[PDB]
Amino acid sequence: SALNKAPGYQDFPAYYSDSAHADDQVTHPDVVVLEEPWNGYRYWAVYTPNVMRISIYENPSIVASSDGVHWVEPEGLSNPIEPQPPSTRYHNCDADMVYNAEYDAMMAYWNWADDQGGGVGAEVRLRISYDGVHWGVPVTYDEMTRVWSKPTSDAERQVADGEDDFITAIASPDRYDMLSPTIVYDDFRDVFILWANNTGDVGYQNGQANFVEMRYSDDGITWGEPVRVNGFLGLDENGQQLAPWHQDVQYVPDLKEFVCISQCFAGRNPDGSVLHLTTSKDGVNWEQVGTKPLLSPGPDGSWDDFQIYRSSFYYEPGSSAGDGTMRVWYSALQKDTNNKMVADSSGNLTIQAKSEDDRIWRIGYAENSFVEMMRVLLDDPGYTT
Ligand SMILES: C[C@@H]1O[C@@H](O[C@@H]2[C@@H](O[C@H]3O[C@H](CO)[C@H](O)[C@H](O)[C@H]3O)[C@@H](O)[C@@H](CO)O[C@H]2O)[C@@H](O)[C@H](O)[C@@H]1O
Ligand SMILES: [Ca+2]
Ligand SMILES: [Ca+2]
Ligand SMILES: [Ca+2]
Ligand SMILES: [Ca+2]
Repeated sequence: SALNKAPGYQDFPAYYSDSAHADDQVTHPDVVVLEEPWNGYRYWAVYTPNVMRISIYENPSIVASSDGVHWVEPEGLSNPIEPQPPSTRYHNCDADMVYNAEYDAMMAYWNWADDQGGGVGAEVRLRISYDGVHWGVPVTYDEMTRVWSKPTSDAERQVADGEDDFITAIASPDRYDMLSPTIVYDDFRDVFILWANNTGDVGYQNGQANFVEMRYSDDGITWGEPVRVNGFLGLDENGQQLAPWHQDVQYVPDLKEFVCISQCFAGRNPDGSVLHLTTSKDGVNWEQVGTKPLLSPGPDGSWDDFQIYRSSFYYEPGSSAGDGTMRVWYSALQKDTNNKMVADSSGNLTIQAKSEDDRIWRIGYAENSFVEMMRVLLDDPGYTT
């Protein structure tokens, strides 16, 4: 196996309470792993609750951990960090978070859509935090200039964190052309990079017409014009082209390259999607690693038996160069779940799925040696970095 899935899944809290849906359904994690603790913890994650049929609960939420396994809501934090929309016309999705070393602050991005055709389109929005508890607009950010000035005291390391306290990073008049934004700070060129999937004004059924675009920014706040990446995905084991749905990118210093885990598909839409691995020296020009999937749905009846959904990763360096560990927080869905018993996070059959749970959404974990992963992907038992 390219990655070894951990048994069960991880417990993430979801704020919602809805009688027609099992609690604590969640997707699309984005994890930040640090060398040293930030506001008490070395692991920070943003994620969104989600259920079938209604997207209104899909609101950026934060947890922290000391281990990447057991997640807690920091003391004083109220999830979601971005409020529930006022109606089902609108929904949030697709969170991704970066640690900004210069400001010693987290930058949490997400996608907001007006889903009404002929509506206003969509936006990539941003809330920043200094303390891990309050997420919003820095008090030394000037909305007129869009400049985030570095704090010059502890008192300036504060945010406004009300319901309207976000930054619009990007706007588009189409609804679905900036899906799954993923941000990396390139410390060579000294620029923020954001990759997103362009599904036009169509979305989930756009399919093989999907393509990824990148944008550049000096600060992470104001972004330039998009340009298409090249070579993002390749052929699968049948020789069939893969198309993007959702993705996470990392710059990996130990590998001297950008690495991306892509939730992708060979058919008409992301049903049954798998993960593939793709890499790039520059962020622009990519090549898929092997023909084989990095992660696939589990067997019938498993919590991940429908599709693998958007996943986040960290390359943990080893003691030797080029010999690290791939750590993957993967989201997934189970099919055919209405009124059925489903697994808890320990893998025990203790949860009753509810009447409108057509599927169940959870976040779990998988891991492998980077070298062993590459050996499986490339069908090369002797690969070494
Ligand atoms: C309930 C329904 O939910 C959303 O549509 C889902 C769709 O959601 C994904 O794709 C749309 C674009 O088509 C957005 O990017 C979402 O952030 C994605 O999660 C898929 O799940 C398809 C699967 O068949 O089902 C649609 O109903 C939302 O766009 C709708 O407005 C509505 O809220
Ligand atoms: Ca999404
Ligand atoms: Ca990320
Ligand atoms: Ca091209
Ligand atoms: Ca190609």
